[PDB]
Amino acid sequence: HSHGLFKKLGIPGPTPLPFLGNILSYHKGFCMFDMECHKKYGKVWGFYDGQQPVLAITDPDMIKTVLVKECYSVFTNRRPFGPVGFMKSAISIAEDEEWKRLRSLLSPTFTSGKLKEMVPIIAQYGDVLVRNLRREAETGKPVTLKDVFGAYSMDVITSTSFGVNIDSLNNPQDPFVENTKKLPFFLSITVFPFLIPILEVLNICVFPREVTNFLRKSVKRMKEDFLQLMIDHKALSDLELVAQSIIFIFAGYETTSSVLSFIMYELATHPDVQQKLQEEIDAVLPNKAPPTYDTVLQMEYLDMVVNETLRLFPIAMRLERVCKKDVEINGMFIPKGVVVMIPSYALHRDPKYWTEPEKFLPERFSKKNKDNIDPYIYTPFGSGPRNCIGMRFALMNMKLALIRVLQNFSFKPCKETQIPLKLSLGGLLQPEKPVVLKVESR
Amino acid sequence: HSHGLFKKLGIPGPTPLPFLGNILSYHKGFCMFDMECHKKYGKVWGFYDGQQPVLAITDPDMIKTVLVKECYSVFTNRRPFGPVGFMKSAISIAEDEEWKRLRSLLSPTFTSGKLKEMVPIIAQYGDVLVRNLRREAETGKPVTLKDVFGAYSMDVITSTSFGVNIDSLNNPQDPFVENTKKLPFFLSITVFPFLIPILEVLNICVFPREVTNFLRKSVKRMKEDFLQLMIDHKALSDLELVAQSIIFIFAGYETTSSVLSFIMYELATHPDVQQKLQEEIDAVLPNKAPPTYDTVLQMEYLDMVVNETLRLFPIAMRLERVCKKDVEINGMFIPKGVVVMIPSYALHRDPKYWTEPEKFLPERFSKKNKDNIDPYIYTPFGSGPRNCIGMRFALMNMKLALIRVLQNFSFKPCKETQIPLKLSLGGLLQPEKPVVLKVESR
Ligand code: HEM
Ligand code: HEM
Repeated sequence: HSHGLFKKLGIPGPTPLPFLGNILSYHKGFCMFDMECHKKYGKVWGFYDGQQPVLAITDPDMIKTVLVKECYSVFTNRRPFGPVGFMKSAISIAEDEEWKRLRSLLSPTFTSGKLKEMVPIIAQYGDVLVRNLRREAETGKPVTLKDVFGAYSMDVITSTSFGVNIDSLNNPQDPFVENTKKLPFFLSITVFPFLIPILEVLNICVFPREVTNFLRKSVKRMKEDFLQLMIDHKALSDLELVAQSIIFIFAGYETTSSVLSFIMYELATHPDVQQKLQEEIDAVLPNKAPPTYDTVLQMEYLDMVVNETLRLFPIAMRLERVCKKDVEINGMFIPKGVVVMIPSYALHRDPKYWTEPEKFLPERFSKKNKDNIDPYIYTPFGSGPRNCIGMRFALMNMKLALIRVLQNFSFKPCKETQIPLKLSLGGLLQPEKPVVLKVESR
Repeated sequence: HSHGLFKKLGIPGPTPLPFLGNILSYHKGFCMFDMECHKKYGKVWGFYDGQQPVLAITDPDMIKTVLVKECYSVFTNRRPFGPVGFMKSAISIAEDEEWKRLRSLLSPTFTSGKLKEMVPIIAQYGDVLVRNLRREAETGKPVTLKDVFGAYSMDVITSTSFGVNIDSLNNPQDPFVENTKKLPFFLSITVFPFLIPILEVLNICVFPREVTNFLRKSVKRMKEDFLQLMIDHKALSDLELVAQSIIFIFAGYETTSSVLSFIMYELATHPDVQQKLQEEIDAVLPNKAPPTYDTVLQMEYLDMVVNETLRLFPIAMRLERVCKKDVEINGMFIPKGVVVMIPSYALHRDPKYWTEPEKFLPERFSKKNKDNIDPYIYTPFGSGPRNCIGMRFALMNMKLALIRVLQNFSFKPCKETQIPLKLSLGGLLQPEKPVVLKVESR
């Protein structure tokens, strides 16, 4: 029974229930649970995911110790979760020297240079995006952003990772769109993690095996974008190749479509921001010119908008590292096996660092005020050697979509639209109700 | 499915069955399974304990790489087994830096110096041993060695680890003898290791919890022999103290009584060895003199006898290390998570290194022939930084018993006695039928 651990270390925290730990307190969302705990306990506090002790830390210096300085030595790995199957080879799930190998093997794939060659191809789908939107916009009818954005981000990730060029909203039949489209239980495997090994020997996997096979076969026909870069330490393997691609599609799809939805909601409810953004796009790109790599990096306000949205909606919600060994960081003892958690969502809406945390104010990120922003408070992409390897790609992909979408259209709230936007209470950062706006042509 | 692993590495081995792996081949004893595999596959071979791949290695240079050179870096830990509970803190079960701490904290307790202070107290029980034996011997009746030896080794371990002086064969009521005396399922948790975490969260433990409590309480009344040495890196803890003692009693009891039984069986079936041993004891210790520390270390033949018995009956049977990371030792790749196993029993009865391996011949260990004996073939106490920490104590304890027993008695086979001795087919090196001999007074 490890439920005495925090009270044995003098660390405050909500009293756990037996077996359950604190998970019942997730009933309002664990983001709301983190903020509440931050408010009532201060800088450090402990709670239990079933029998798993989790130490929340909010000190910026502690966060850097954990994310940067002591990462290879102590805090290398995320929380084991599963059942996972062959996806244990995925970089985001791999541990210690295996993760190190995959990070070293995958780093050159996510440089500025490979992104600059990807901008022309991902631009092709900005243009389909505008057409499908123009259609759903000419309907005069409120549009579901997650359906045109979910089609776009889909369209992008497949061609950048396998070169397959499809319009998911209009060729909804290509087996590659089919397979890729397919991708309550979480609640249970946190209070019953002793059951993960059972699901593992039963071939049970949270990733649909029905699909996975399709991919490993699609890789072999390509064996003679992301796939080539990997095909072209010790070298990667065939099945390893597939696990990494699967992680990329998940990352490319649900993050991008969700964030874009969040962006457009903020732009619709702040018309002045939307206009100012469009004026910047129109000045850098006269007469609806084609977005390019070098152009995107000149749009400061566009950058300020994405950053402030990511402040309000950091889709990772929490960063986590498992403590591999007894250690004493910044003046407190962390025992082996505790999960150290950085509550980014709560840190991004903390009044200690943010005046009016709940308002959407891109100027917090202006060249004037950006300097006052602590990189271990504001961590939408994490930090240290295990940060979001696709951060530059994600921002380019979102920005290229935003540019082309705003060059052609404006976004107003509908009688439908949920204002204020509410967040889903699940385990993913997404709107409760889908975002829908009036889209007018410029 | 990891059942293709060995055939994927080019490593021969018996074809596994699904889920079961090779465990059905344990039906004749896994010692017999190791010898058979050694005979049909050669120096290296792989098999599966359910889904756990095990690589058997017999090359002396490979064995040293695994046991000595690469121990801290790769092969630090034994196979996880359980459910274990608080006994995960026991040194023999602990892993990586925790094991390192306990090994460093326990090493000074097992020196020559602490043994020399223990010889007088453990001598007191050689004398009870002779009395209870004399009684069971004056019965004229065949004697069950494991009952007088099991009482002695019991009597020794309790006073050397808690100072409690009892005659287990005649004060069979003292709560300390009671509790300590109390200490099919193995078959199941090797083909269902995915069930160990379940038994863990159910407080289920292979070590009777009914007992364990008694001990941790007996430690606190002593908190104000082994216990003091520990009470008297980072310092040890109270519960940690108890887990280590429990390991010592298991080690002190079943190893010593079993080996002594094996010894006396060999001495009874080789009267010339027994006599020659008694002549040595009588010359070093005239007129049934008291065995002492310095005296024991002068009895070369006594030493040769124990060593040859340990060759025939190495109670550990196998040494094991888990491979912590992909490595390539002595010209072959070992993947992470494989259990590397040294089949000591089979290596001790291999004709490559042993002329007439099945005969009991103490002269193999004579100062003449001892030099030709490879320390990575003959490994009754293992090797490297994780070897048997109580080896010197075990040999002294056995030898002091043997000396006093042979000074007073001789041991002949009975109509009962099982000749040839057969080995139990369980998971412990012990006689099938208990050893019983005629014991005559000298
Ligand atoms: C707005 C979009 C995205 C955001 C906000 C985001 C954020 C994050 C965060 C916060 C982490 C954990 C970092 C940490 O623990 O310190 C992470 C990990 C990761 N991200 Fe992203 N991500 C995004 C999109 C992407 C995309 C599009 C890809 C690839 C196509 C990607 C690839 C990864 C990988 C592979 C990891 C695990 C890295 C490792 O363990 O070495 N991400 N991301
Ligand atoms: C004839 C008697 C004994 C024999 C043949 C024996 C043999 C062994 C062997 C073969 C190992 C594993 C070594 C390896 O993996 O390299 C071992 C481990 C160990 N032995 Fe013994 N043993 C005996 C008695 C004892 C006694 C009496 C004690 C203590 C009271 C003891 C304490 C230990 C411990 C604590 C370990 C685990 C060490 C670690 O993991 O650091 N042994 N023993």
